[PDB]
Amino acid sequence: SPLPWCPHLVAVCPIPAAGLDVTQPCGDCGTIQENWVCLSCYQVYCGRYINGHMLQHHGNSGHPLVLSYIDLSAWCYYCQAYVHHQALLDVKNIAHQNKFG
Ligand SMILES: O=C(O)Cc1nc2ccccc2s1
Ligand SMILES: [Zn+2]
Ligand SMILES: [Zn+2]
Ligand SMILES: [Zn+2]
Repeated sequence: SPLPWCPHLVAVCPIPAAGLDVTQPCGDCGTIQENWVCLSCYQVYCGRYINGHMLQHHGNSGHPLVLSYIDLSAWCYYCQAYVHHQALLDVKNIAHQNKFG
């Protein structure tokens, strides 16, 4: 199981009314692969196995929680764990609808 809570959920911000684009490329390198969306500022950056731009974004912003456009899991960089909680349901559901129809 993911953690059912973490102390950084307070930093999850409202979903833009434009919604989410799960095909959006990395804002730095432009890769289509292994992207995440930041649940604070909604910038999109690639995962550790591509060029690590989301980890970089965490480092330079301190934003805690990011959502995978592969599997809709949410990672907290501070807790170094996956987290699931009702505060993430709306954003996960919006991503699921955009990804899968
Ligand atoms: O790729 C990323 O930037 C986010 C993630 N970092 C890790 C590190 C270890 C285990 C799972 C994850 S998910
Ligand atoms: Zn990148
Ligand atoms: Zn951010
Ligand atoms: Zn956390």
